Amino acid sequence: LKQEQEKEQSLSALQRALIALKDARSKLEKYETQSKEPIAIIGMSCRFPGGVDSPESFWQLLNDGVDAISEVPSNRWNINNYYDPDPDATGKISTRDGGFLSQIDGFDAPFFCISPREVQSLDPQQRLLLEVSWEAIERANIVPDQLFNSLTGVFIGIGSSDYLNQLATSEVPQAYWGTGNAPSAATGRLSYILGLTGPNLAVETACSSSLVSLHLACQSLRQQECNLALAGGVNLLLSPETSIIFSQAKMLSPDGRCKTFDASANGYVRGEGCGVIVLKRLSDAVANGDNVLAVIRGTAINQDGASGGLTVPNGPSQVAVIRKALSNGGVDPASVSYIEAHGTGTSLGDPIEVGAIGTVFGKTHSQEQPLIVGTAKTNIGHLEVAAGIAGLMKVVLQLQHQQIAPSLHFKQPNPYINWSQLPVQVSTQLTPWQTNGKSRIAGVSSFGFSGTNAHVVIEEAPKERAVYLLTLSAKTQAALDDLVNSYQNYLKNYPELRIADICYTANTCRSHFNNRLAVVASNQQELVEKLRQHQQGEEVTGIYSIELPNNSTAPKIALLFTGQGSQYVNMGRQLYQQAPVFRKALEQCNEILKSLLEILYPANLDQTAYTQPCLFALEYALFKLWQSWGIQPDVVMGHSVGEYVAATVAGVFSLEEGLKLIAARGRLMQQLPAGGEMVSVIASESKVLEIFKAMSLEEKVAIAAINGPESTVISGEAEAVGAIATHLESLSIKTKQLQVSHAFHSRLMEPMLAEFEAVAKQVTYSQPQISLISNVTGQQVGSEITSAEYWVNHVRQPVRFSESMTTLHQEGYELFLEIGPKPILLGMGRQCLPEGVGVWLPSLRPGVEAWQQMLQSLGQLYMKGIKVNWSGFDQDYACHKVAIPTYPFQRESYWI
Amino acid sequence: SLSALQRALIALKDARSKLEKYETQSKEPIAIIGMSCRFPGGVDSPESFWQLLNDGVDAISEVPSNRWNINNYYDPDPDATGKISTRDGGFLSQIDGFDAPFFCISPREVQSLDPQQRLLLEVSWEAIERANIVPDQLFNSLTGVFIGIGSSDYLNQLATSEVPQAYWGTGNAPSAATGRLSYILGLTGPNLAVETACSSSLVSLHLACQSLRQQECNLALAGGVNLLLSPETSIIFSQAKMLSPDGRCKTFDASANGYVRGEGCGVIVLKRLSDAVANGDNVLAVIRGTAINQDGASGGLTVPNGPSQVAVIRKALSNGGVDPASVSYIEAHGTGTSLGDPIEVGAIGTVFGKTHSQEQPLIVGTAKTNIGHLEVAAGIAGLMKVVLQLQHQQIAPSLHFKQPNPYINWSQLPVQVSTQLTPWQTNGKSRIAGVSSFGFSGTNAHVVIEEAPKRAVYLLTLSAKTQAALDDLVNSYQNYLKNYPELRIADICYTANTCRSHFNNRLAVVASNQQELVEKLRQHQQGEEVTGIYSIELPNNSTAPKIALLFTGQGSQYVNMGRQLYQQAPVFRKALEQTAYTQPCLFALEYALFKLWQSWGIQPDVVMGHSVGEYVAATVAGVFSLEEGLKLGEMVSVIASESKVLEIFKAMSLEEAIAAINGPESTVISGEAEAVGAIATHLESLSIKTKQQVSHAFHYSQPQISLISNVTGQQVYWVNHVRQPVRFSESMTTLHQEGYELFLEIGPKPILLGMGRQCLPEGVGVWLPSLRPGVEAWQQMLQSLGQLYMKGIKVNWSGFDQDYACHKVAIPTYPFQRESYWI
Ligand SMILES: [Ca+2]
Ligand SMILES: [Ca+2]
Repeated sequence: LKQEQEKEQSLSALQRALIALKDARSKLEKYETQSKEPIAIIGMSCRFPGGVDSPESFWQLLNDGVDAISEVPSNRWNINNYYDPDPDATGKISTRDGGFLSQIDGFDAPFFCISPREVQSLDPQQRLLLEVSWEAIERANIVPDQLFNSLTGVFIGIGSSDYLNQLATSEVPQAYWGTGNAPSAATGRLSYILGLTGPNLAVETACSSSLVSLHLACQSLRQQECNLALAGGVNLLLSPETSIIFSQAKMLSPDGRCKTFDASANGYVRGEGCGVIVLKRLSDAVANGDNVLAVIRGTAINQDGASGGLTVPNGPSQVAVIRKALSNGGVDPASVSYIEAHGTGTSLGDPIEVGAIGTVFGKTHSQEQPLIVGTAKTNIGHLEVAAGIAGLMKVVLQLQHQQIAPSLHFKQPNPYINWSQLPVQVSTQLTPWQTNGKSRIAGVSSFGFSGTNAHVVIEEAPKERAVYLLTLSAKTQAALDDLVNSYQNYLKNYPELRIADICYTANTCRSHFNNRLAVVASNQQELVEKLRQHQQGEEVTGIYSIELPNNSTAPKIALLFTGQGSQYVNMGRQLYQQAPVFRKALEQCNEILKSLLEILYPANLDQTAYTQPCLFALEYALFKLWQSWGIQPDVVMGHSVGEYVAATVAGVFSLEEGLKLIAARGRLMQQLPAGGEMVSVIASESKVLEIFKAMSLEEKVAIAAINGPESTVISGEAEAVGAIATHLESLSIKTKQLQVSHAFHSRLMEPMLAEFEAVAKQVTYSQPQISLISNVTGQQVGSEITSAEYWVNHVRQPVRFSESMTTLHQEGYELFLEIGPKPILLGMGRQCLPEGVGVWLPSLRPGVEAWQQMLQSLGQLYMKGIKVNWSGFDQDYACHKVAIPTYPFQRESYWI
Repeated sequence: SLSALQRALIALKDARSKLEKYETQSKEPIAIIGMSCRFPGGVDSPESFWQLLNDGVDAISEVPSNRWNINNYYDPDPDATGKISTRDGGFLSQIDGFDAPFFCISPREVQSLDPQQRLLLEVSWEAIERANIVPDQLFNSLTGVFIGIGSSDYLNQLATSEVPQAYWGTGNAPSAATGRLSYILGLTGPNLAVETACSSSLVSLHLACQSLRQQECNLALAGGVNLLLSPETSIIFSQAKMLSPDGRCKTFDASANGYVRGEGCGVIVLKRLSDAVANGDNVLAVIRGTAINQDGASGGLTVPNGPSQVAVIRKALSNGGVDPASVSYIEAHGTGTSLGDPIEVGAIGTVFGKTHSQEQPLIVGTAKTNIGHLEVAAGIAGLMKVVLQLQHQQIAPSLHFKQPNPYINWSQLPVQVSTQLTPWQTNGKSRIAGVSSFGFSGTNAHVVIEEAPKRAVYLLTLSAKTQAALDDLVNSYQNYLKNYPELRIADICYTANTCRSHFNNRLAVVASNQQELVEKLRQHQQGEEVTGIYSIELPNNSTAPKIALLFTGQGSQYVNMGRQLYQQAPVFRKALEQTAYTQPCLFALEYALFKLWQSWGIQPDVVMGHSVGEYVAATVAGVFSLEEGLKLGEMVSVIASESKVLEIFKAMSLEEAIAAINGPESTVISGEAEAVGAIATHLESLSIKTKQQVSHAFHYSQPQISLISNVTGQQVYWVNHVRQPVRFSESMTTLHQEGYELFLEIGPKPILLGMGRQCLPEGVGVWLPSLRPGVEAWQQMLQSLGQLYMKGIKVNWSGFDQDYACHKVAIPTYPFQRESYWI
């Protein structure tokens, strides 16, 4: 009674309390989960010594154990004016050698919109950050337009270079000197060019700079200050001054080599380079199906303090920083298999580092199961500000390839290191990175000269249509030519990648620039051939190219819907057997109506009863496909049977309403009597009208269509039609009798006109959304279309197609897409408009495979600037984002 | 026996608490516990800066003749190539001055040491001093260093003059600058140098606040520096049409036509609130929230952006969980640019339009109108200004606002420029403000700052690294003691002994009141030697000396034995709470005196004592418990040798005796009144001095503290000790032999010191009592402590004031002994 109530209340009380407890718990779990969340590395790019211009090239170098160290290039400074190995020499450099980039003056100024004036005072550090970041983003398969105006963070390890001090020597200070040389402007320019609004900073902690930026980026992402982050470092060797300071401070090896862990370690070698990585919180990278290269688990940064010299390393400081980083990501020391050491190859540094590693991993590691150590420094030198980014990248590649690369110069193990009491092993050979199921974890160390130490822990990453359309584009013809070349080498080197996947990635994950190319292909070999054909200039079907003018807009597009005489057996069968947007429309029709499908596509006809509603559906199905790919008509029109589908598209009817009407007239005109003929006459509408008058046949013969200025279709009684044709032939006027059933748009259509006006009366008429050109008028349809009168008058009146075309031409239309099984209206269309005017595109065409016609037309719309829904175009297929070529920068020399 | 609902509501209460606690620490206010600066207008302290701001002083001046020749770079023509638009700027009074020895920088190292590094060291040192951080708590600690700093021209002018040196690196690299702060201050937490242009100082703050909230560090140094070393930058900025030809930031005025370059340095000390309160630190203000962002691609690279500024202010408010309505003041980025000023006010209006009214408006101003655009250090000046505004509960005027800018829709923007020094009137509610800084290249920052929550005998210790600095330090205390008579000497002493580094040149002053201290310091500056004033220059790297504790025996006792210490000193009371009475009584008093000396950081290197004194030296050594230790015929004094008296005992055949050997001509004879009286009469007949009052004839664990035996007279049973003589003279010679020079006597009378001086060479050693009958118990103890401090003994000054209500007060900062270094 009321006992039910006190018990109902008690259940509802608990119910609420459990709901509140669940939600409170969830709220706190989210906070904890977020705080220790791995940060997915989703893209990387670099410029390192030894001609390294990508992670693939860095890995080959690392894999093959190549010494990238060379003599100071004559073009940087004359090493002959500074080299002196004598430790007592004043104002001299200890070494002849360094780790240098292949070029530093080269930059694609127009790509980034930097005027040639501005580039003269632009720090080569900024030039490299722009190229590298762009590529890091491309490689992460993000589109900079969809990245534009976003909450993305920029965290760069960057110090001032000597560029400005080389300008101050020759010229008078200019306004660009500031933006061109400030490290704050360097990072600022990335946010400016890529349109990034998140946190932005330039850090400088010497050798740990690159790793401090990572820590800060990971802080930002966990704290939800951004959703994407660029993290990197730069370091350039522009003047010998810094090399004199480092030689005088006794930091540099007279051998010009980092002989890390070797008995002969006697300082480091100065290298230069640039590395940028793209970061997301792991959950966001899993949600977006990004390829995770590796994950950053934990980071720590600390200081040596008063414990020892300002420029001398400190073992307890290094121990605290590794331990804090392991603590920050919840990694146990036992989980770690590899360390990419700071390993600068100094006499006192090597023992302090290995000793600090021995302190951290001593209880977790054994001499039989040791920790592996090594450094990129033995290949490319010490990149100082950019060391750490190079270290991280090496570790990431090692994780990708499941191999540990060899560390160079390790001949005599250092006697000052107690090898027998430290479970440490120097990687001397390229070896499989073995594990026992256990996920591969590594550490990267960077110990700054002024005592600012940093450490990072990185774990291994977790765990139909047979005709294709490829789009390529660059900001310049030269750049597109270089891009096409990239693809030819790319396709020859990676034949294991699916053309479906390559195409999908290029269309969806790459920028659509003004110098474009569209290629239709069914297999990799065909694609390869067509790219070669285009390069040689061999004008071949399925390959379209154009340079759109700068700041150009998508043109207006006219949709022309086909008429009665267009049908054939199995028309667009392939799209039914292969295209879901088309099928969800063609089957939806079939439900309204033997079956539409058995008539259209039999197991194994031209009669108006079938003929009329079929085309409507087929055209609605084709229109459903085109809008799915992002095509939206600016005006519509159709030859009688096609004005039905043109009207449903603009709103006038529902698929059901419109398809009921077309099935009605089809069934109606079929039961109508014989003796009905239609003739195609090559003569003006006036010439035919004067002959109708002359022969007194005006009440027995009608003009069915005006399709051209000298191309008209006559309709009426068999004898009368034959009489006018015979007379027209007598006048040398060409005539063609149509394989028609009944005399359409002729007086003979009067009996049915009431039984069909009955059907039209039982229909709701909604106003049109898109512009429609009337068949009855040859002008823009007004409010006239609303009343079922317009549709009854439609059967009786001649089809003014010629005027419909001139209307479109007067409105400035030059792009026409035919939605139908044959390019009929295109042929008639080309005849109405002046020669060579407009672009005419079919949907279906006999002799051309359905997908082949649809894609050749799509590529041609993409040449006009029509924004294609490329996501939409590959939605119903099993596509995966793959690695594809990055942008081919058109480099030019800027200095002085 | 709980129902499902009861259990759930219990589990729910806990879950809610766990969530509230976590959410609280994530948005925890960060306390500002000290600041220092060097700003234009001779500003060298937050106090001098507040006078500049208070009195609406304009600190702009022409470029100093010793910086660069302005006449060679100035051209009025705004079409002039390679010239400076103005001849003015906000300059520092001196930039070449630095106390290199204080910092341990050689003169060769200082020649190439970037002035930015010089200011950073001085400024950080003062910030920590003002925050009253205990030296031992700062050295070898998890403290972060977050500084806004970009490279200066210093090395460019070095390169024109010499061959590159090793020092050029560490003397000019911005990482080296922040690195050195950690090196000198002994800091092990995160360290970084940020460069985001005009927003660097605010970005460094945000980073520091994050680090503190993330528990990466427990204290942090945050700030920035900017210096105008060469004309080159001023040329670039003039060519870029950024600089006012008037040489003034006419913020919000109609004539606004650019900014004026300034220079300066600011460092602030940060702590999470819960820690600042727990440690009783003086909270100047709290940092509620911070946010850093970018313009992106919206406007031009060097042009500001309103929407970016709206996003950043809103983020800083959200981050701190602050309602826009709570904000009463904004320290505007306001650089005085033509397009910048409308954008800025527009953006303020957008964030605060629906919360502020024309009747009740938001107040805006900028320190740039007083000192110029300090650029990298711009954010630190703005913050310091707002902090000073919250402290003094007033809004300082903003200069050059004559004609309100017609491009600003003042009639719709509920924004008001501060024109006069006004009382910061809040309607009961807490005072909250925000500081904006928008970097020239788009990096924006905004910070939200809120008002801060809510025995009579003394020993002052003063110290400096040099004699000149200690006099300068004493001089500053003299001036300070006059200007603030409102300050209790107890608190002044407390702060100076606990919150200041103890250096080589030192001074100890015992005084009972403010008047006594002022006078004694005046007497010291004259050289008028008076009791209770100690002074010494301890040598460079001189360790704490060996202290030998001496405990008295029978005879020293009196009726009012340490009564002043029994009542006023609680450590003495704790330990406390005729031969049958006096023997454990002297032990009782010597235990209480020792415990009290030990609570001041005193620990002996050796222990010993006369008769009862040996038993008390034993408990101290740890040879037996206090519980175990305490639980347990005429004598004549002879003025003759131990040998000279023993030969007479054989001659008179009186053998069956010497009680104690207190010297080579001072011995004690024990025996029967007839036997001893016969010696005394014979010894007086031989012309040997003799006197006497004793009502009788006298004479577990291992030791952790070295002990000199009375029996052996050397290092080291209790039954034999009673029989055998007390070899005091032998015990003193071994102390002398083992290099002992510092002697502390624990007892009621300084008996053993007089006895000890007679056993050692002329003027050798320092002799210290505990109690002296004529002298007051506090006076004798404090004068002895002052002498232990002079010797180098690490005194536990916090234990010295542990039982008295002592509060940290604003005390003076180090007088840097400046010298000129350049090239
Ligand atoms: Ca160090
Ligand atoms: Ca901007």
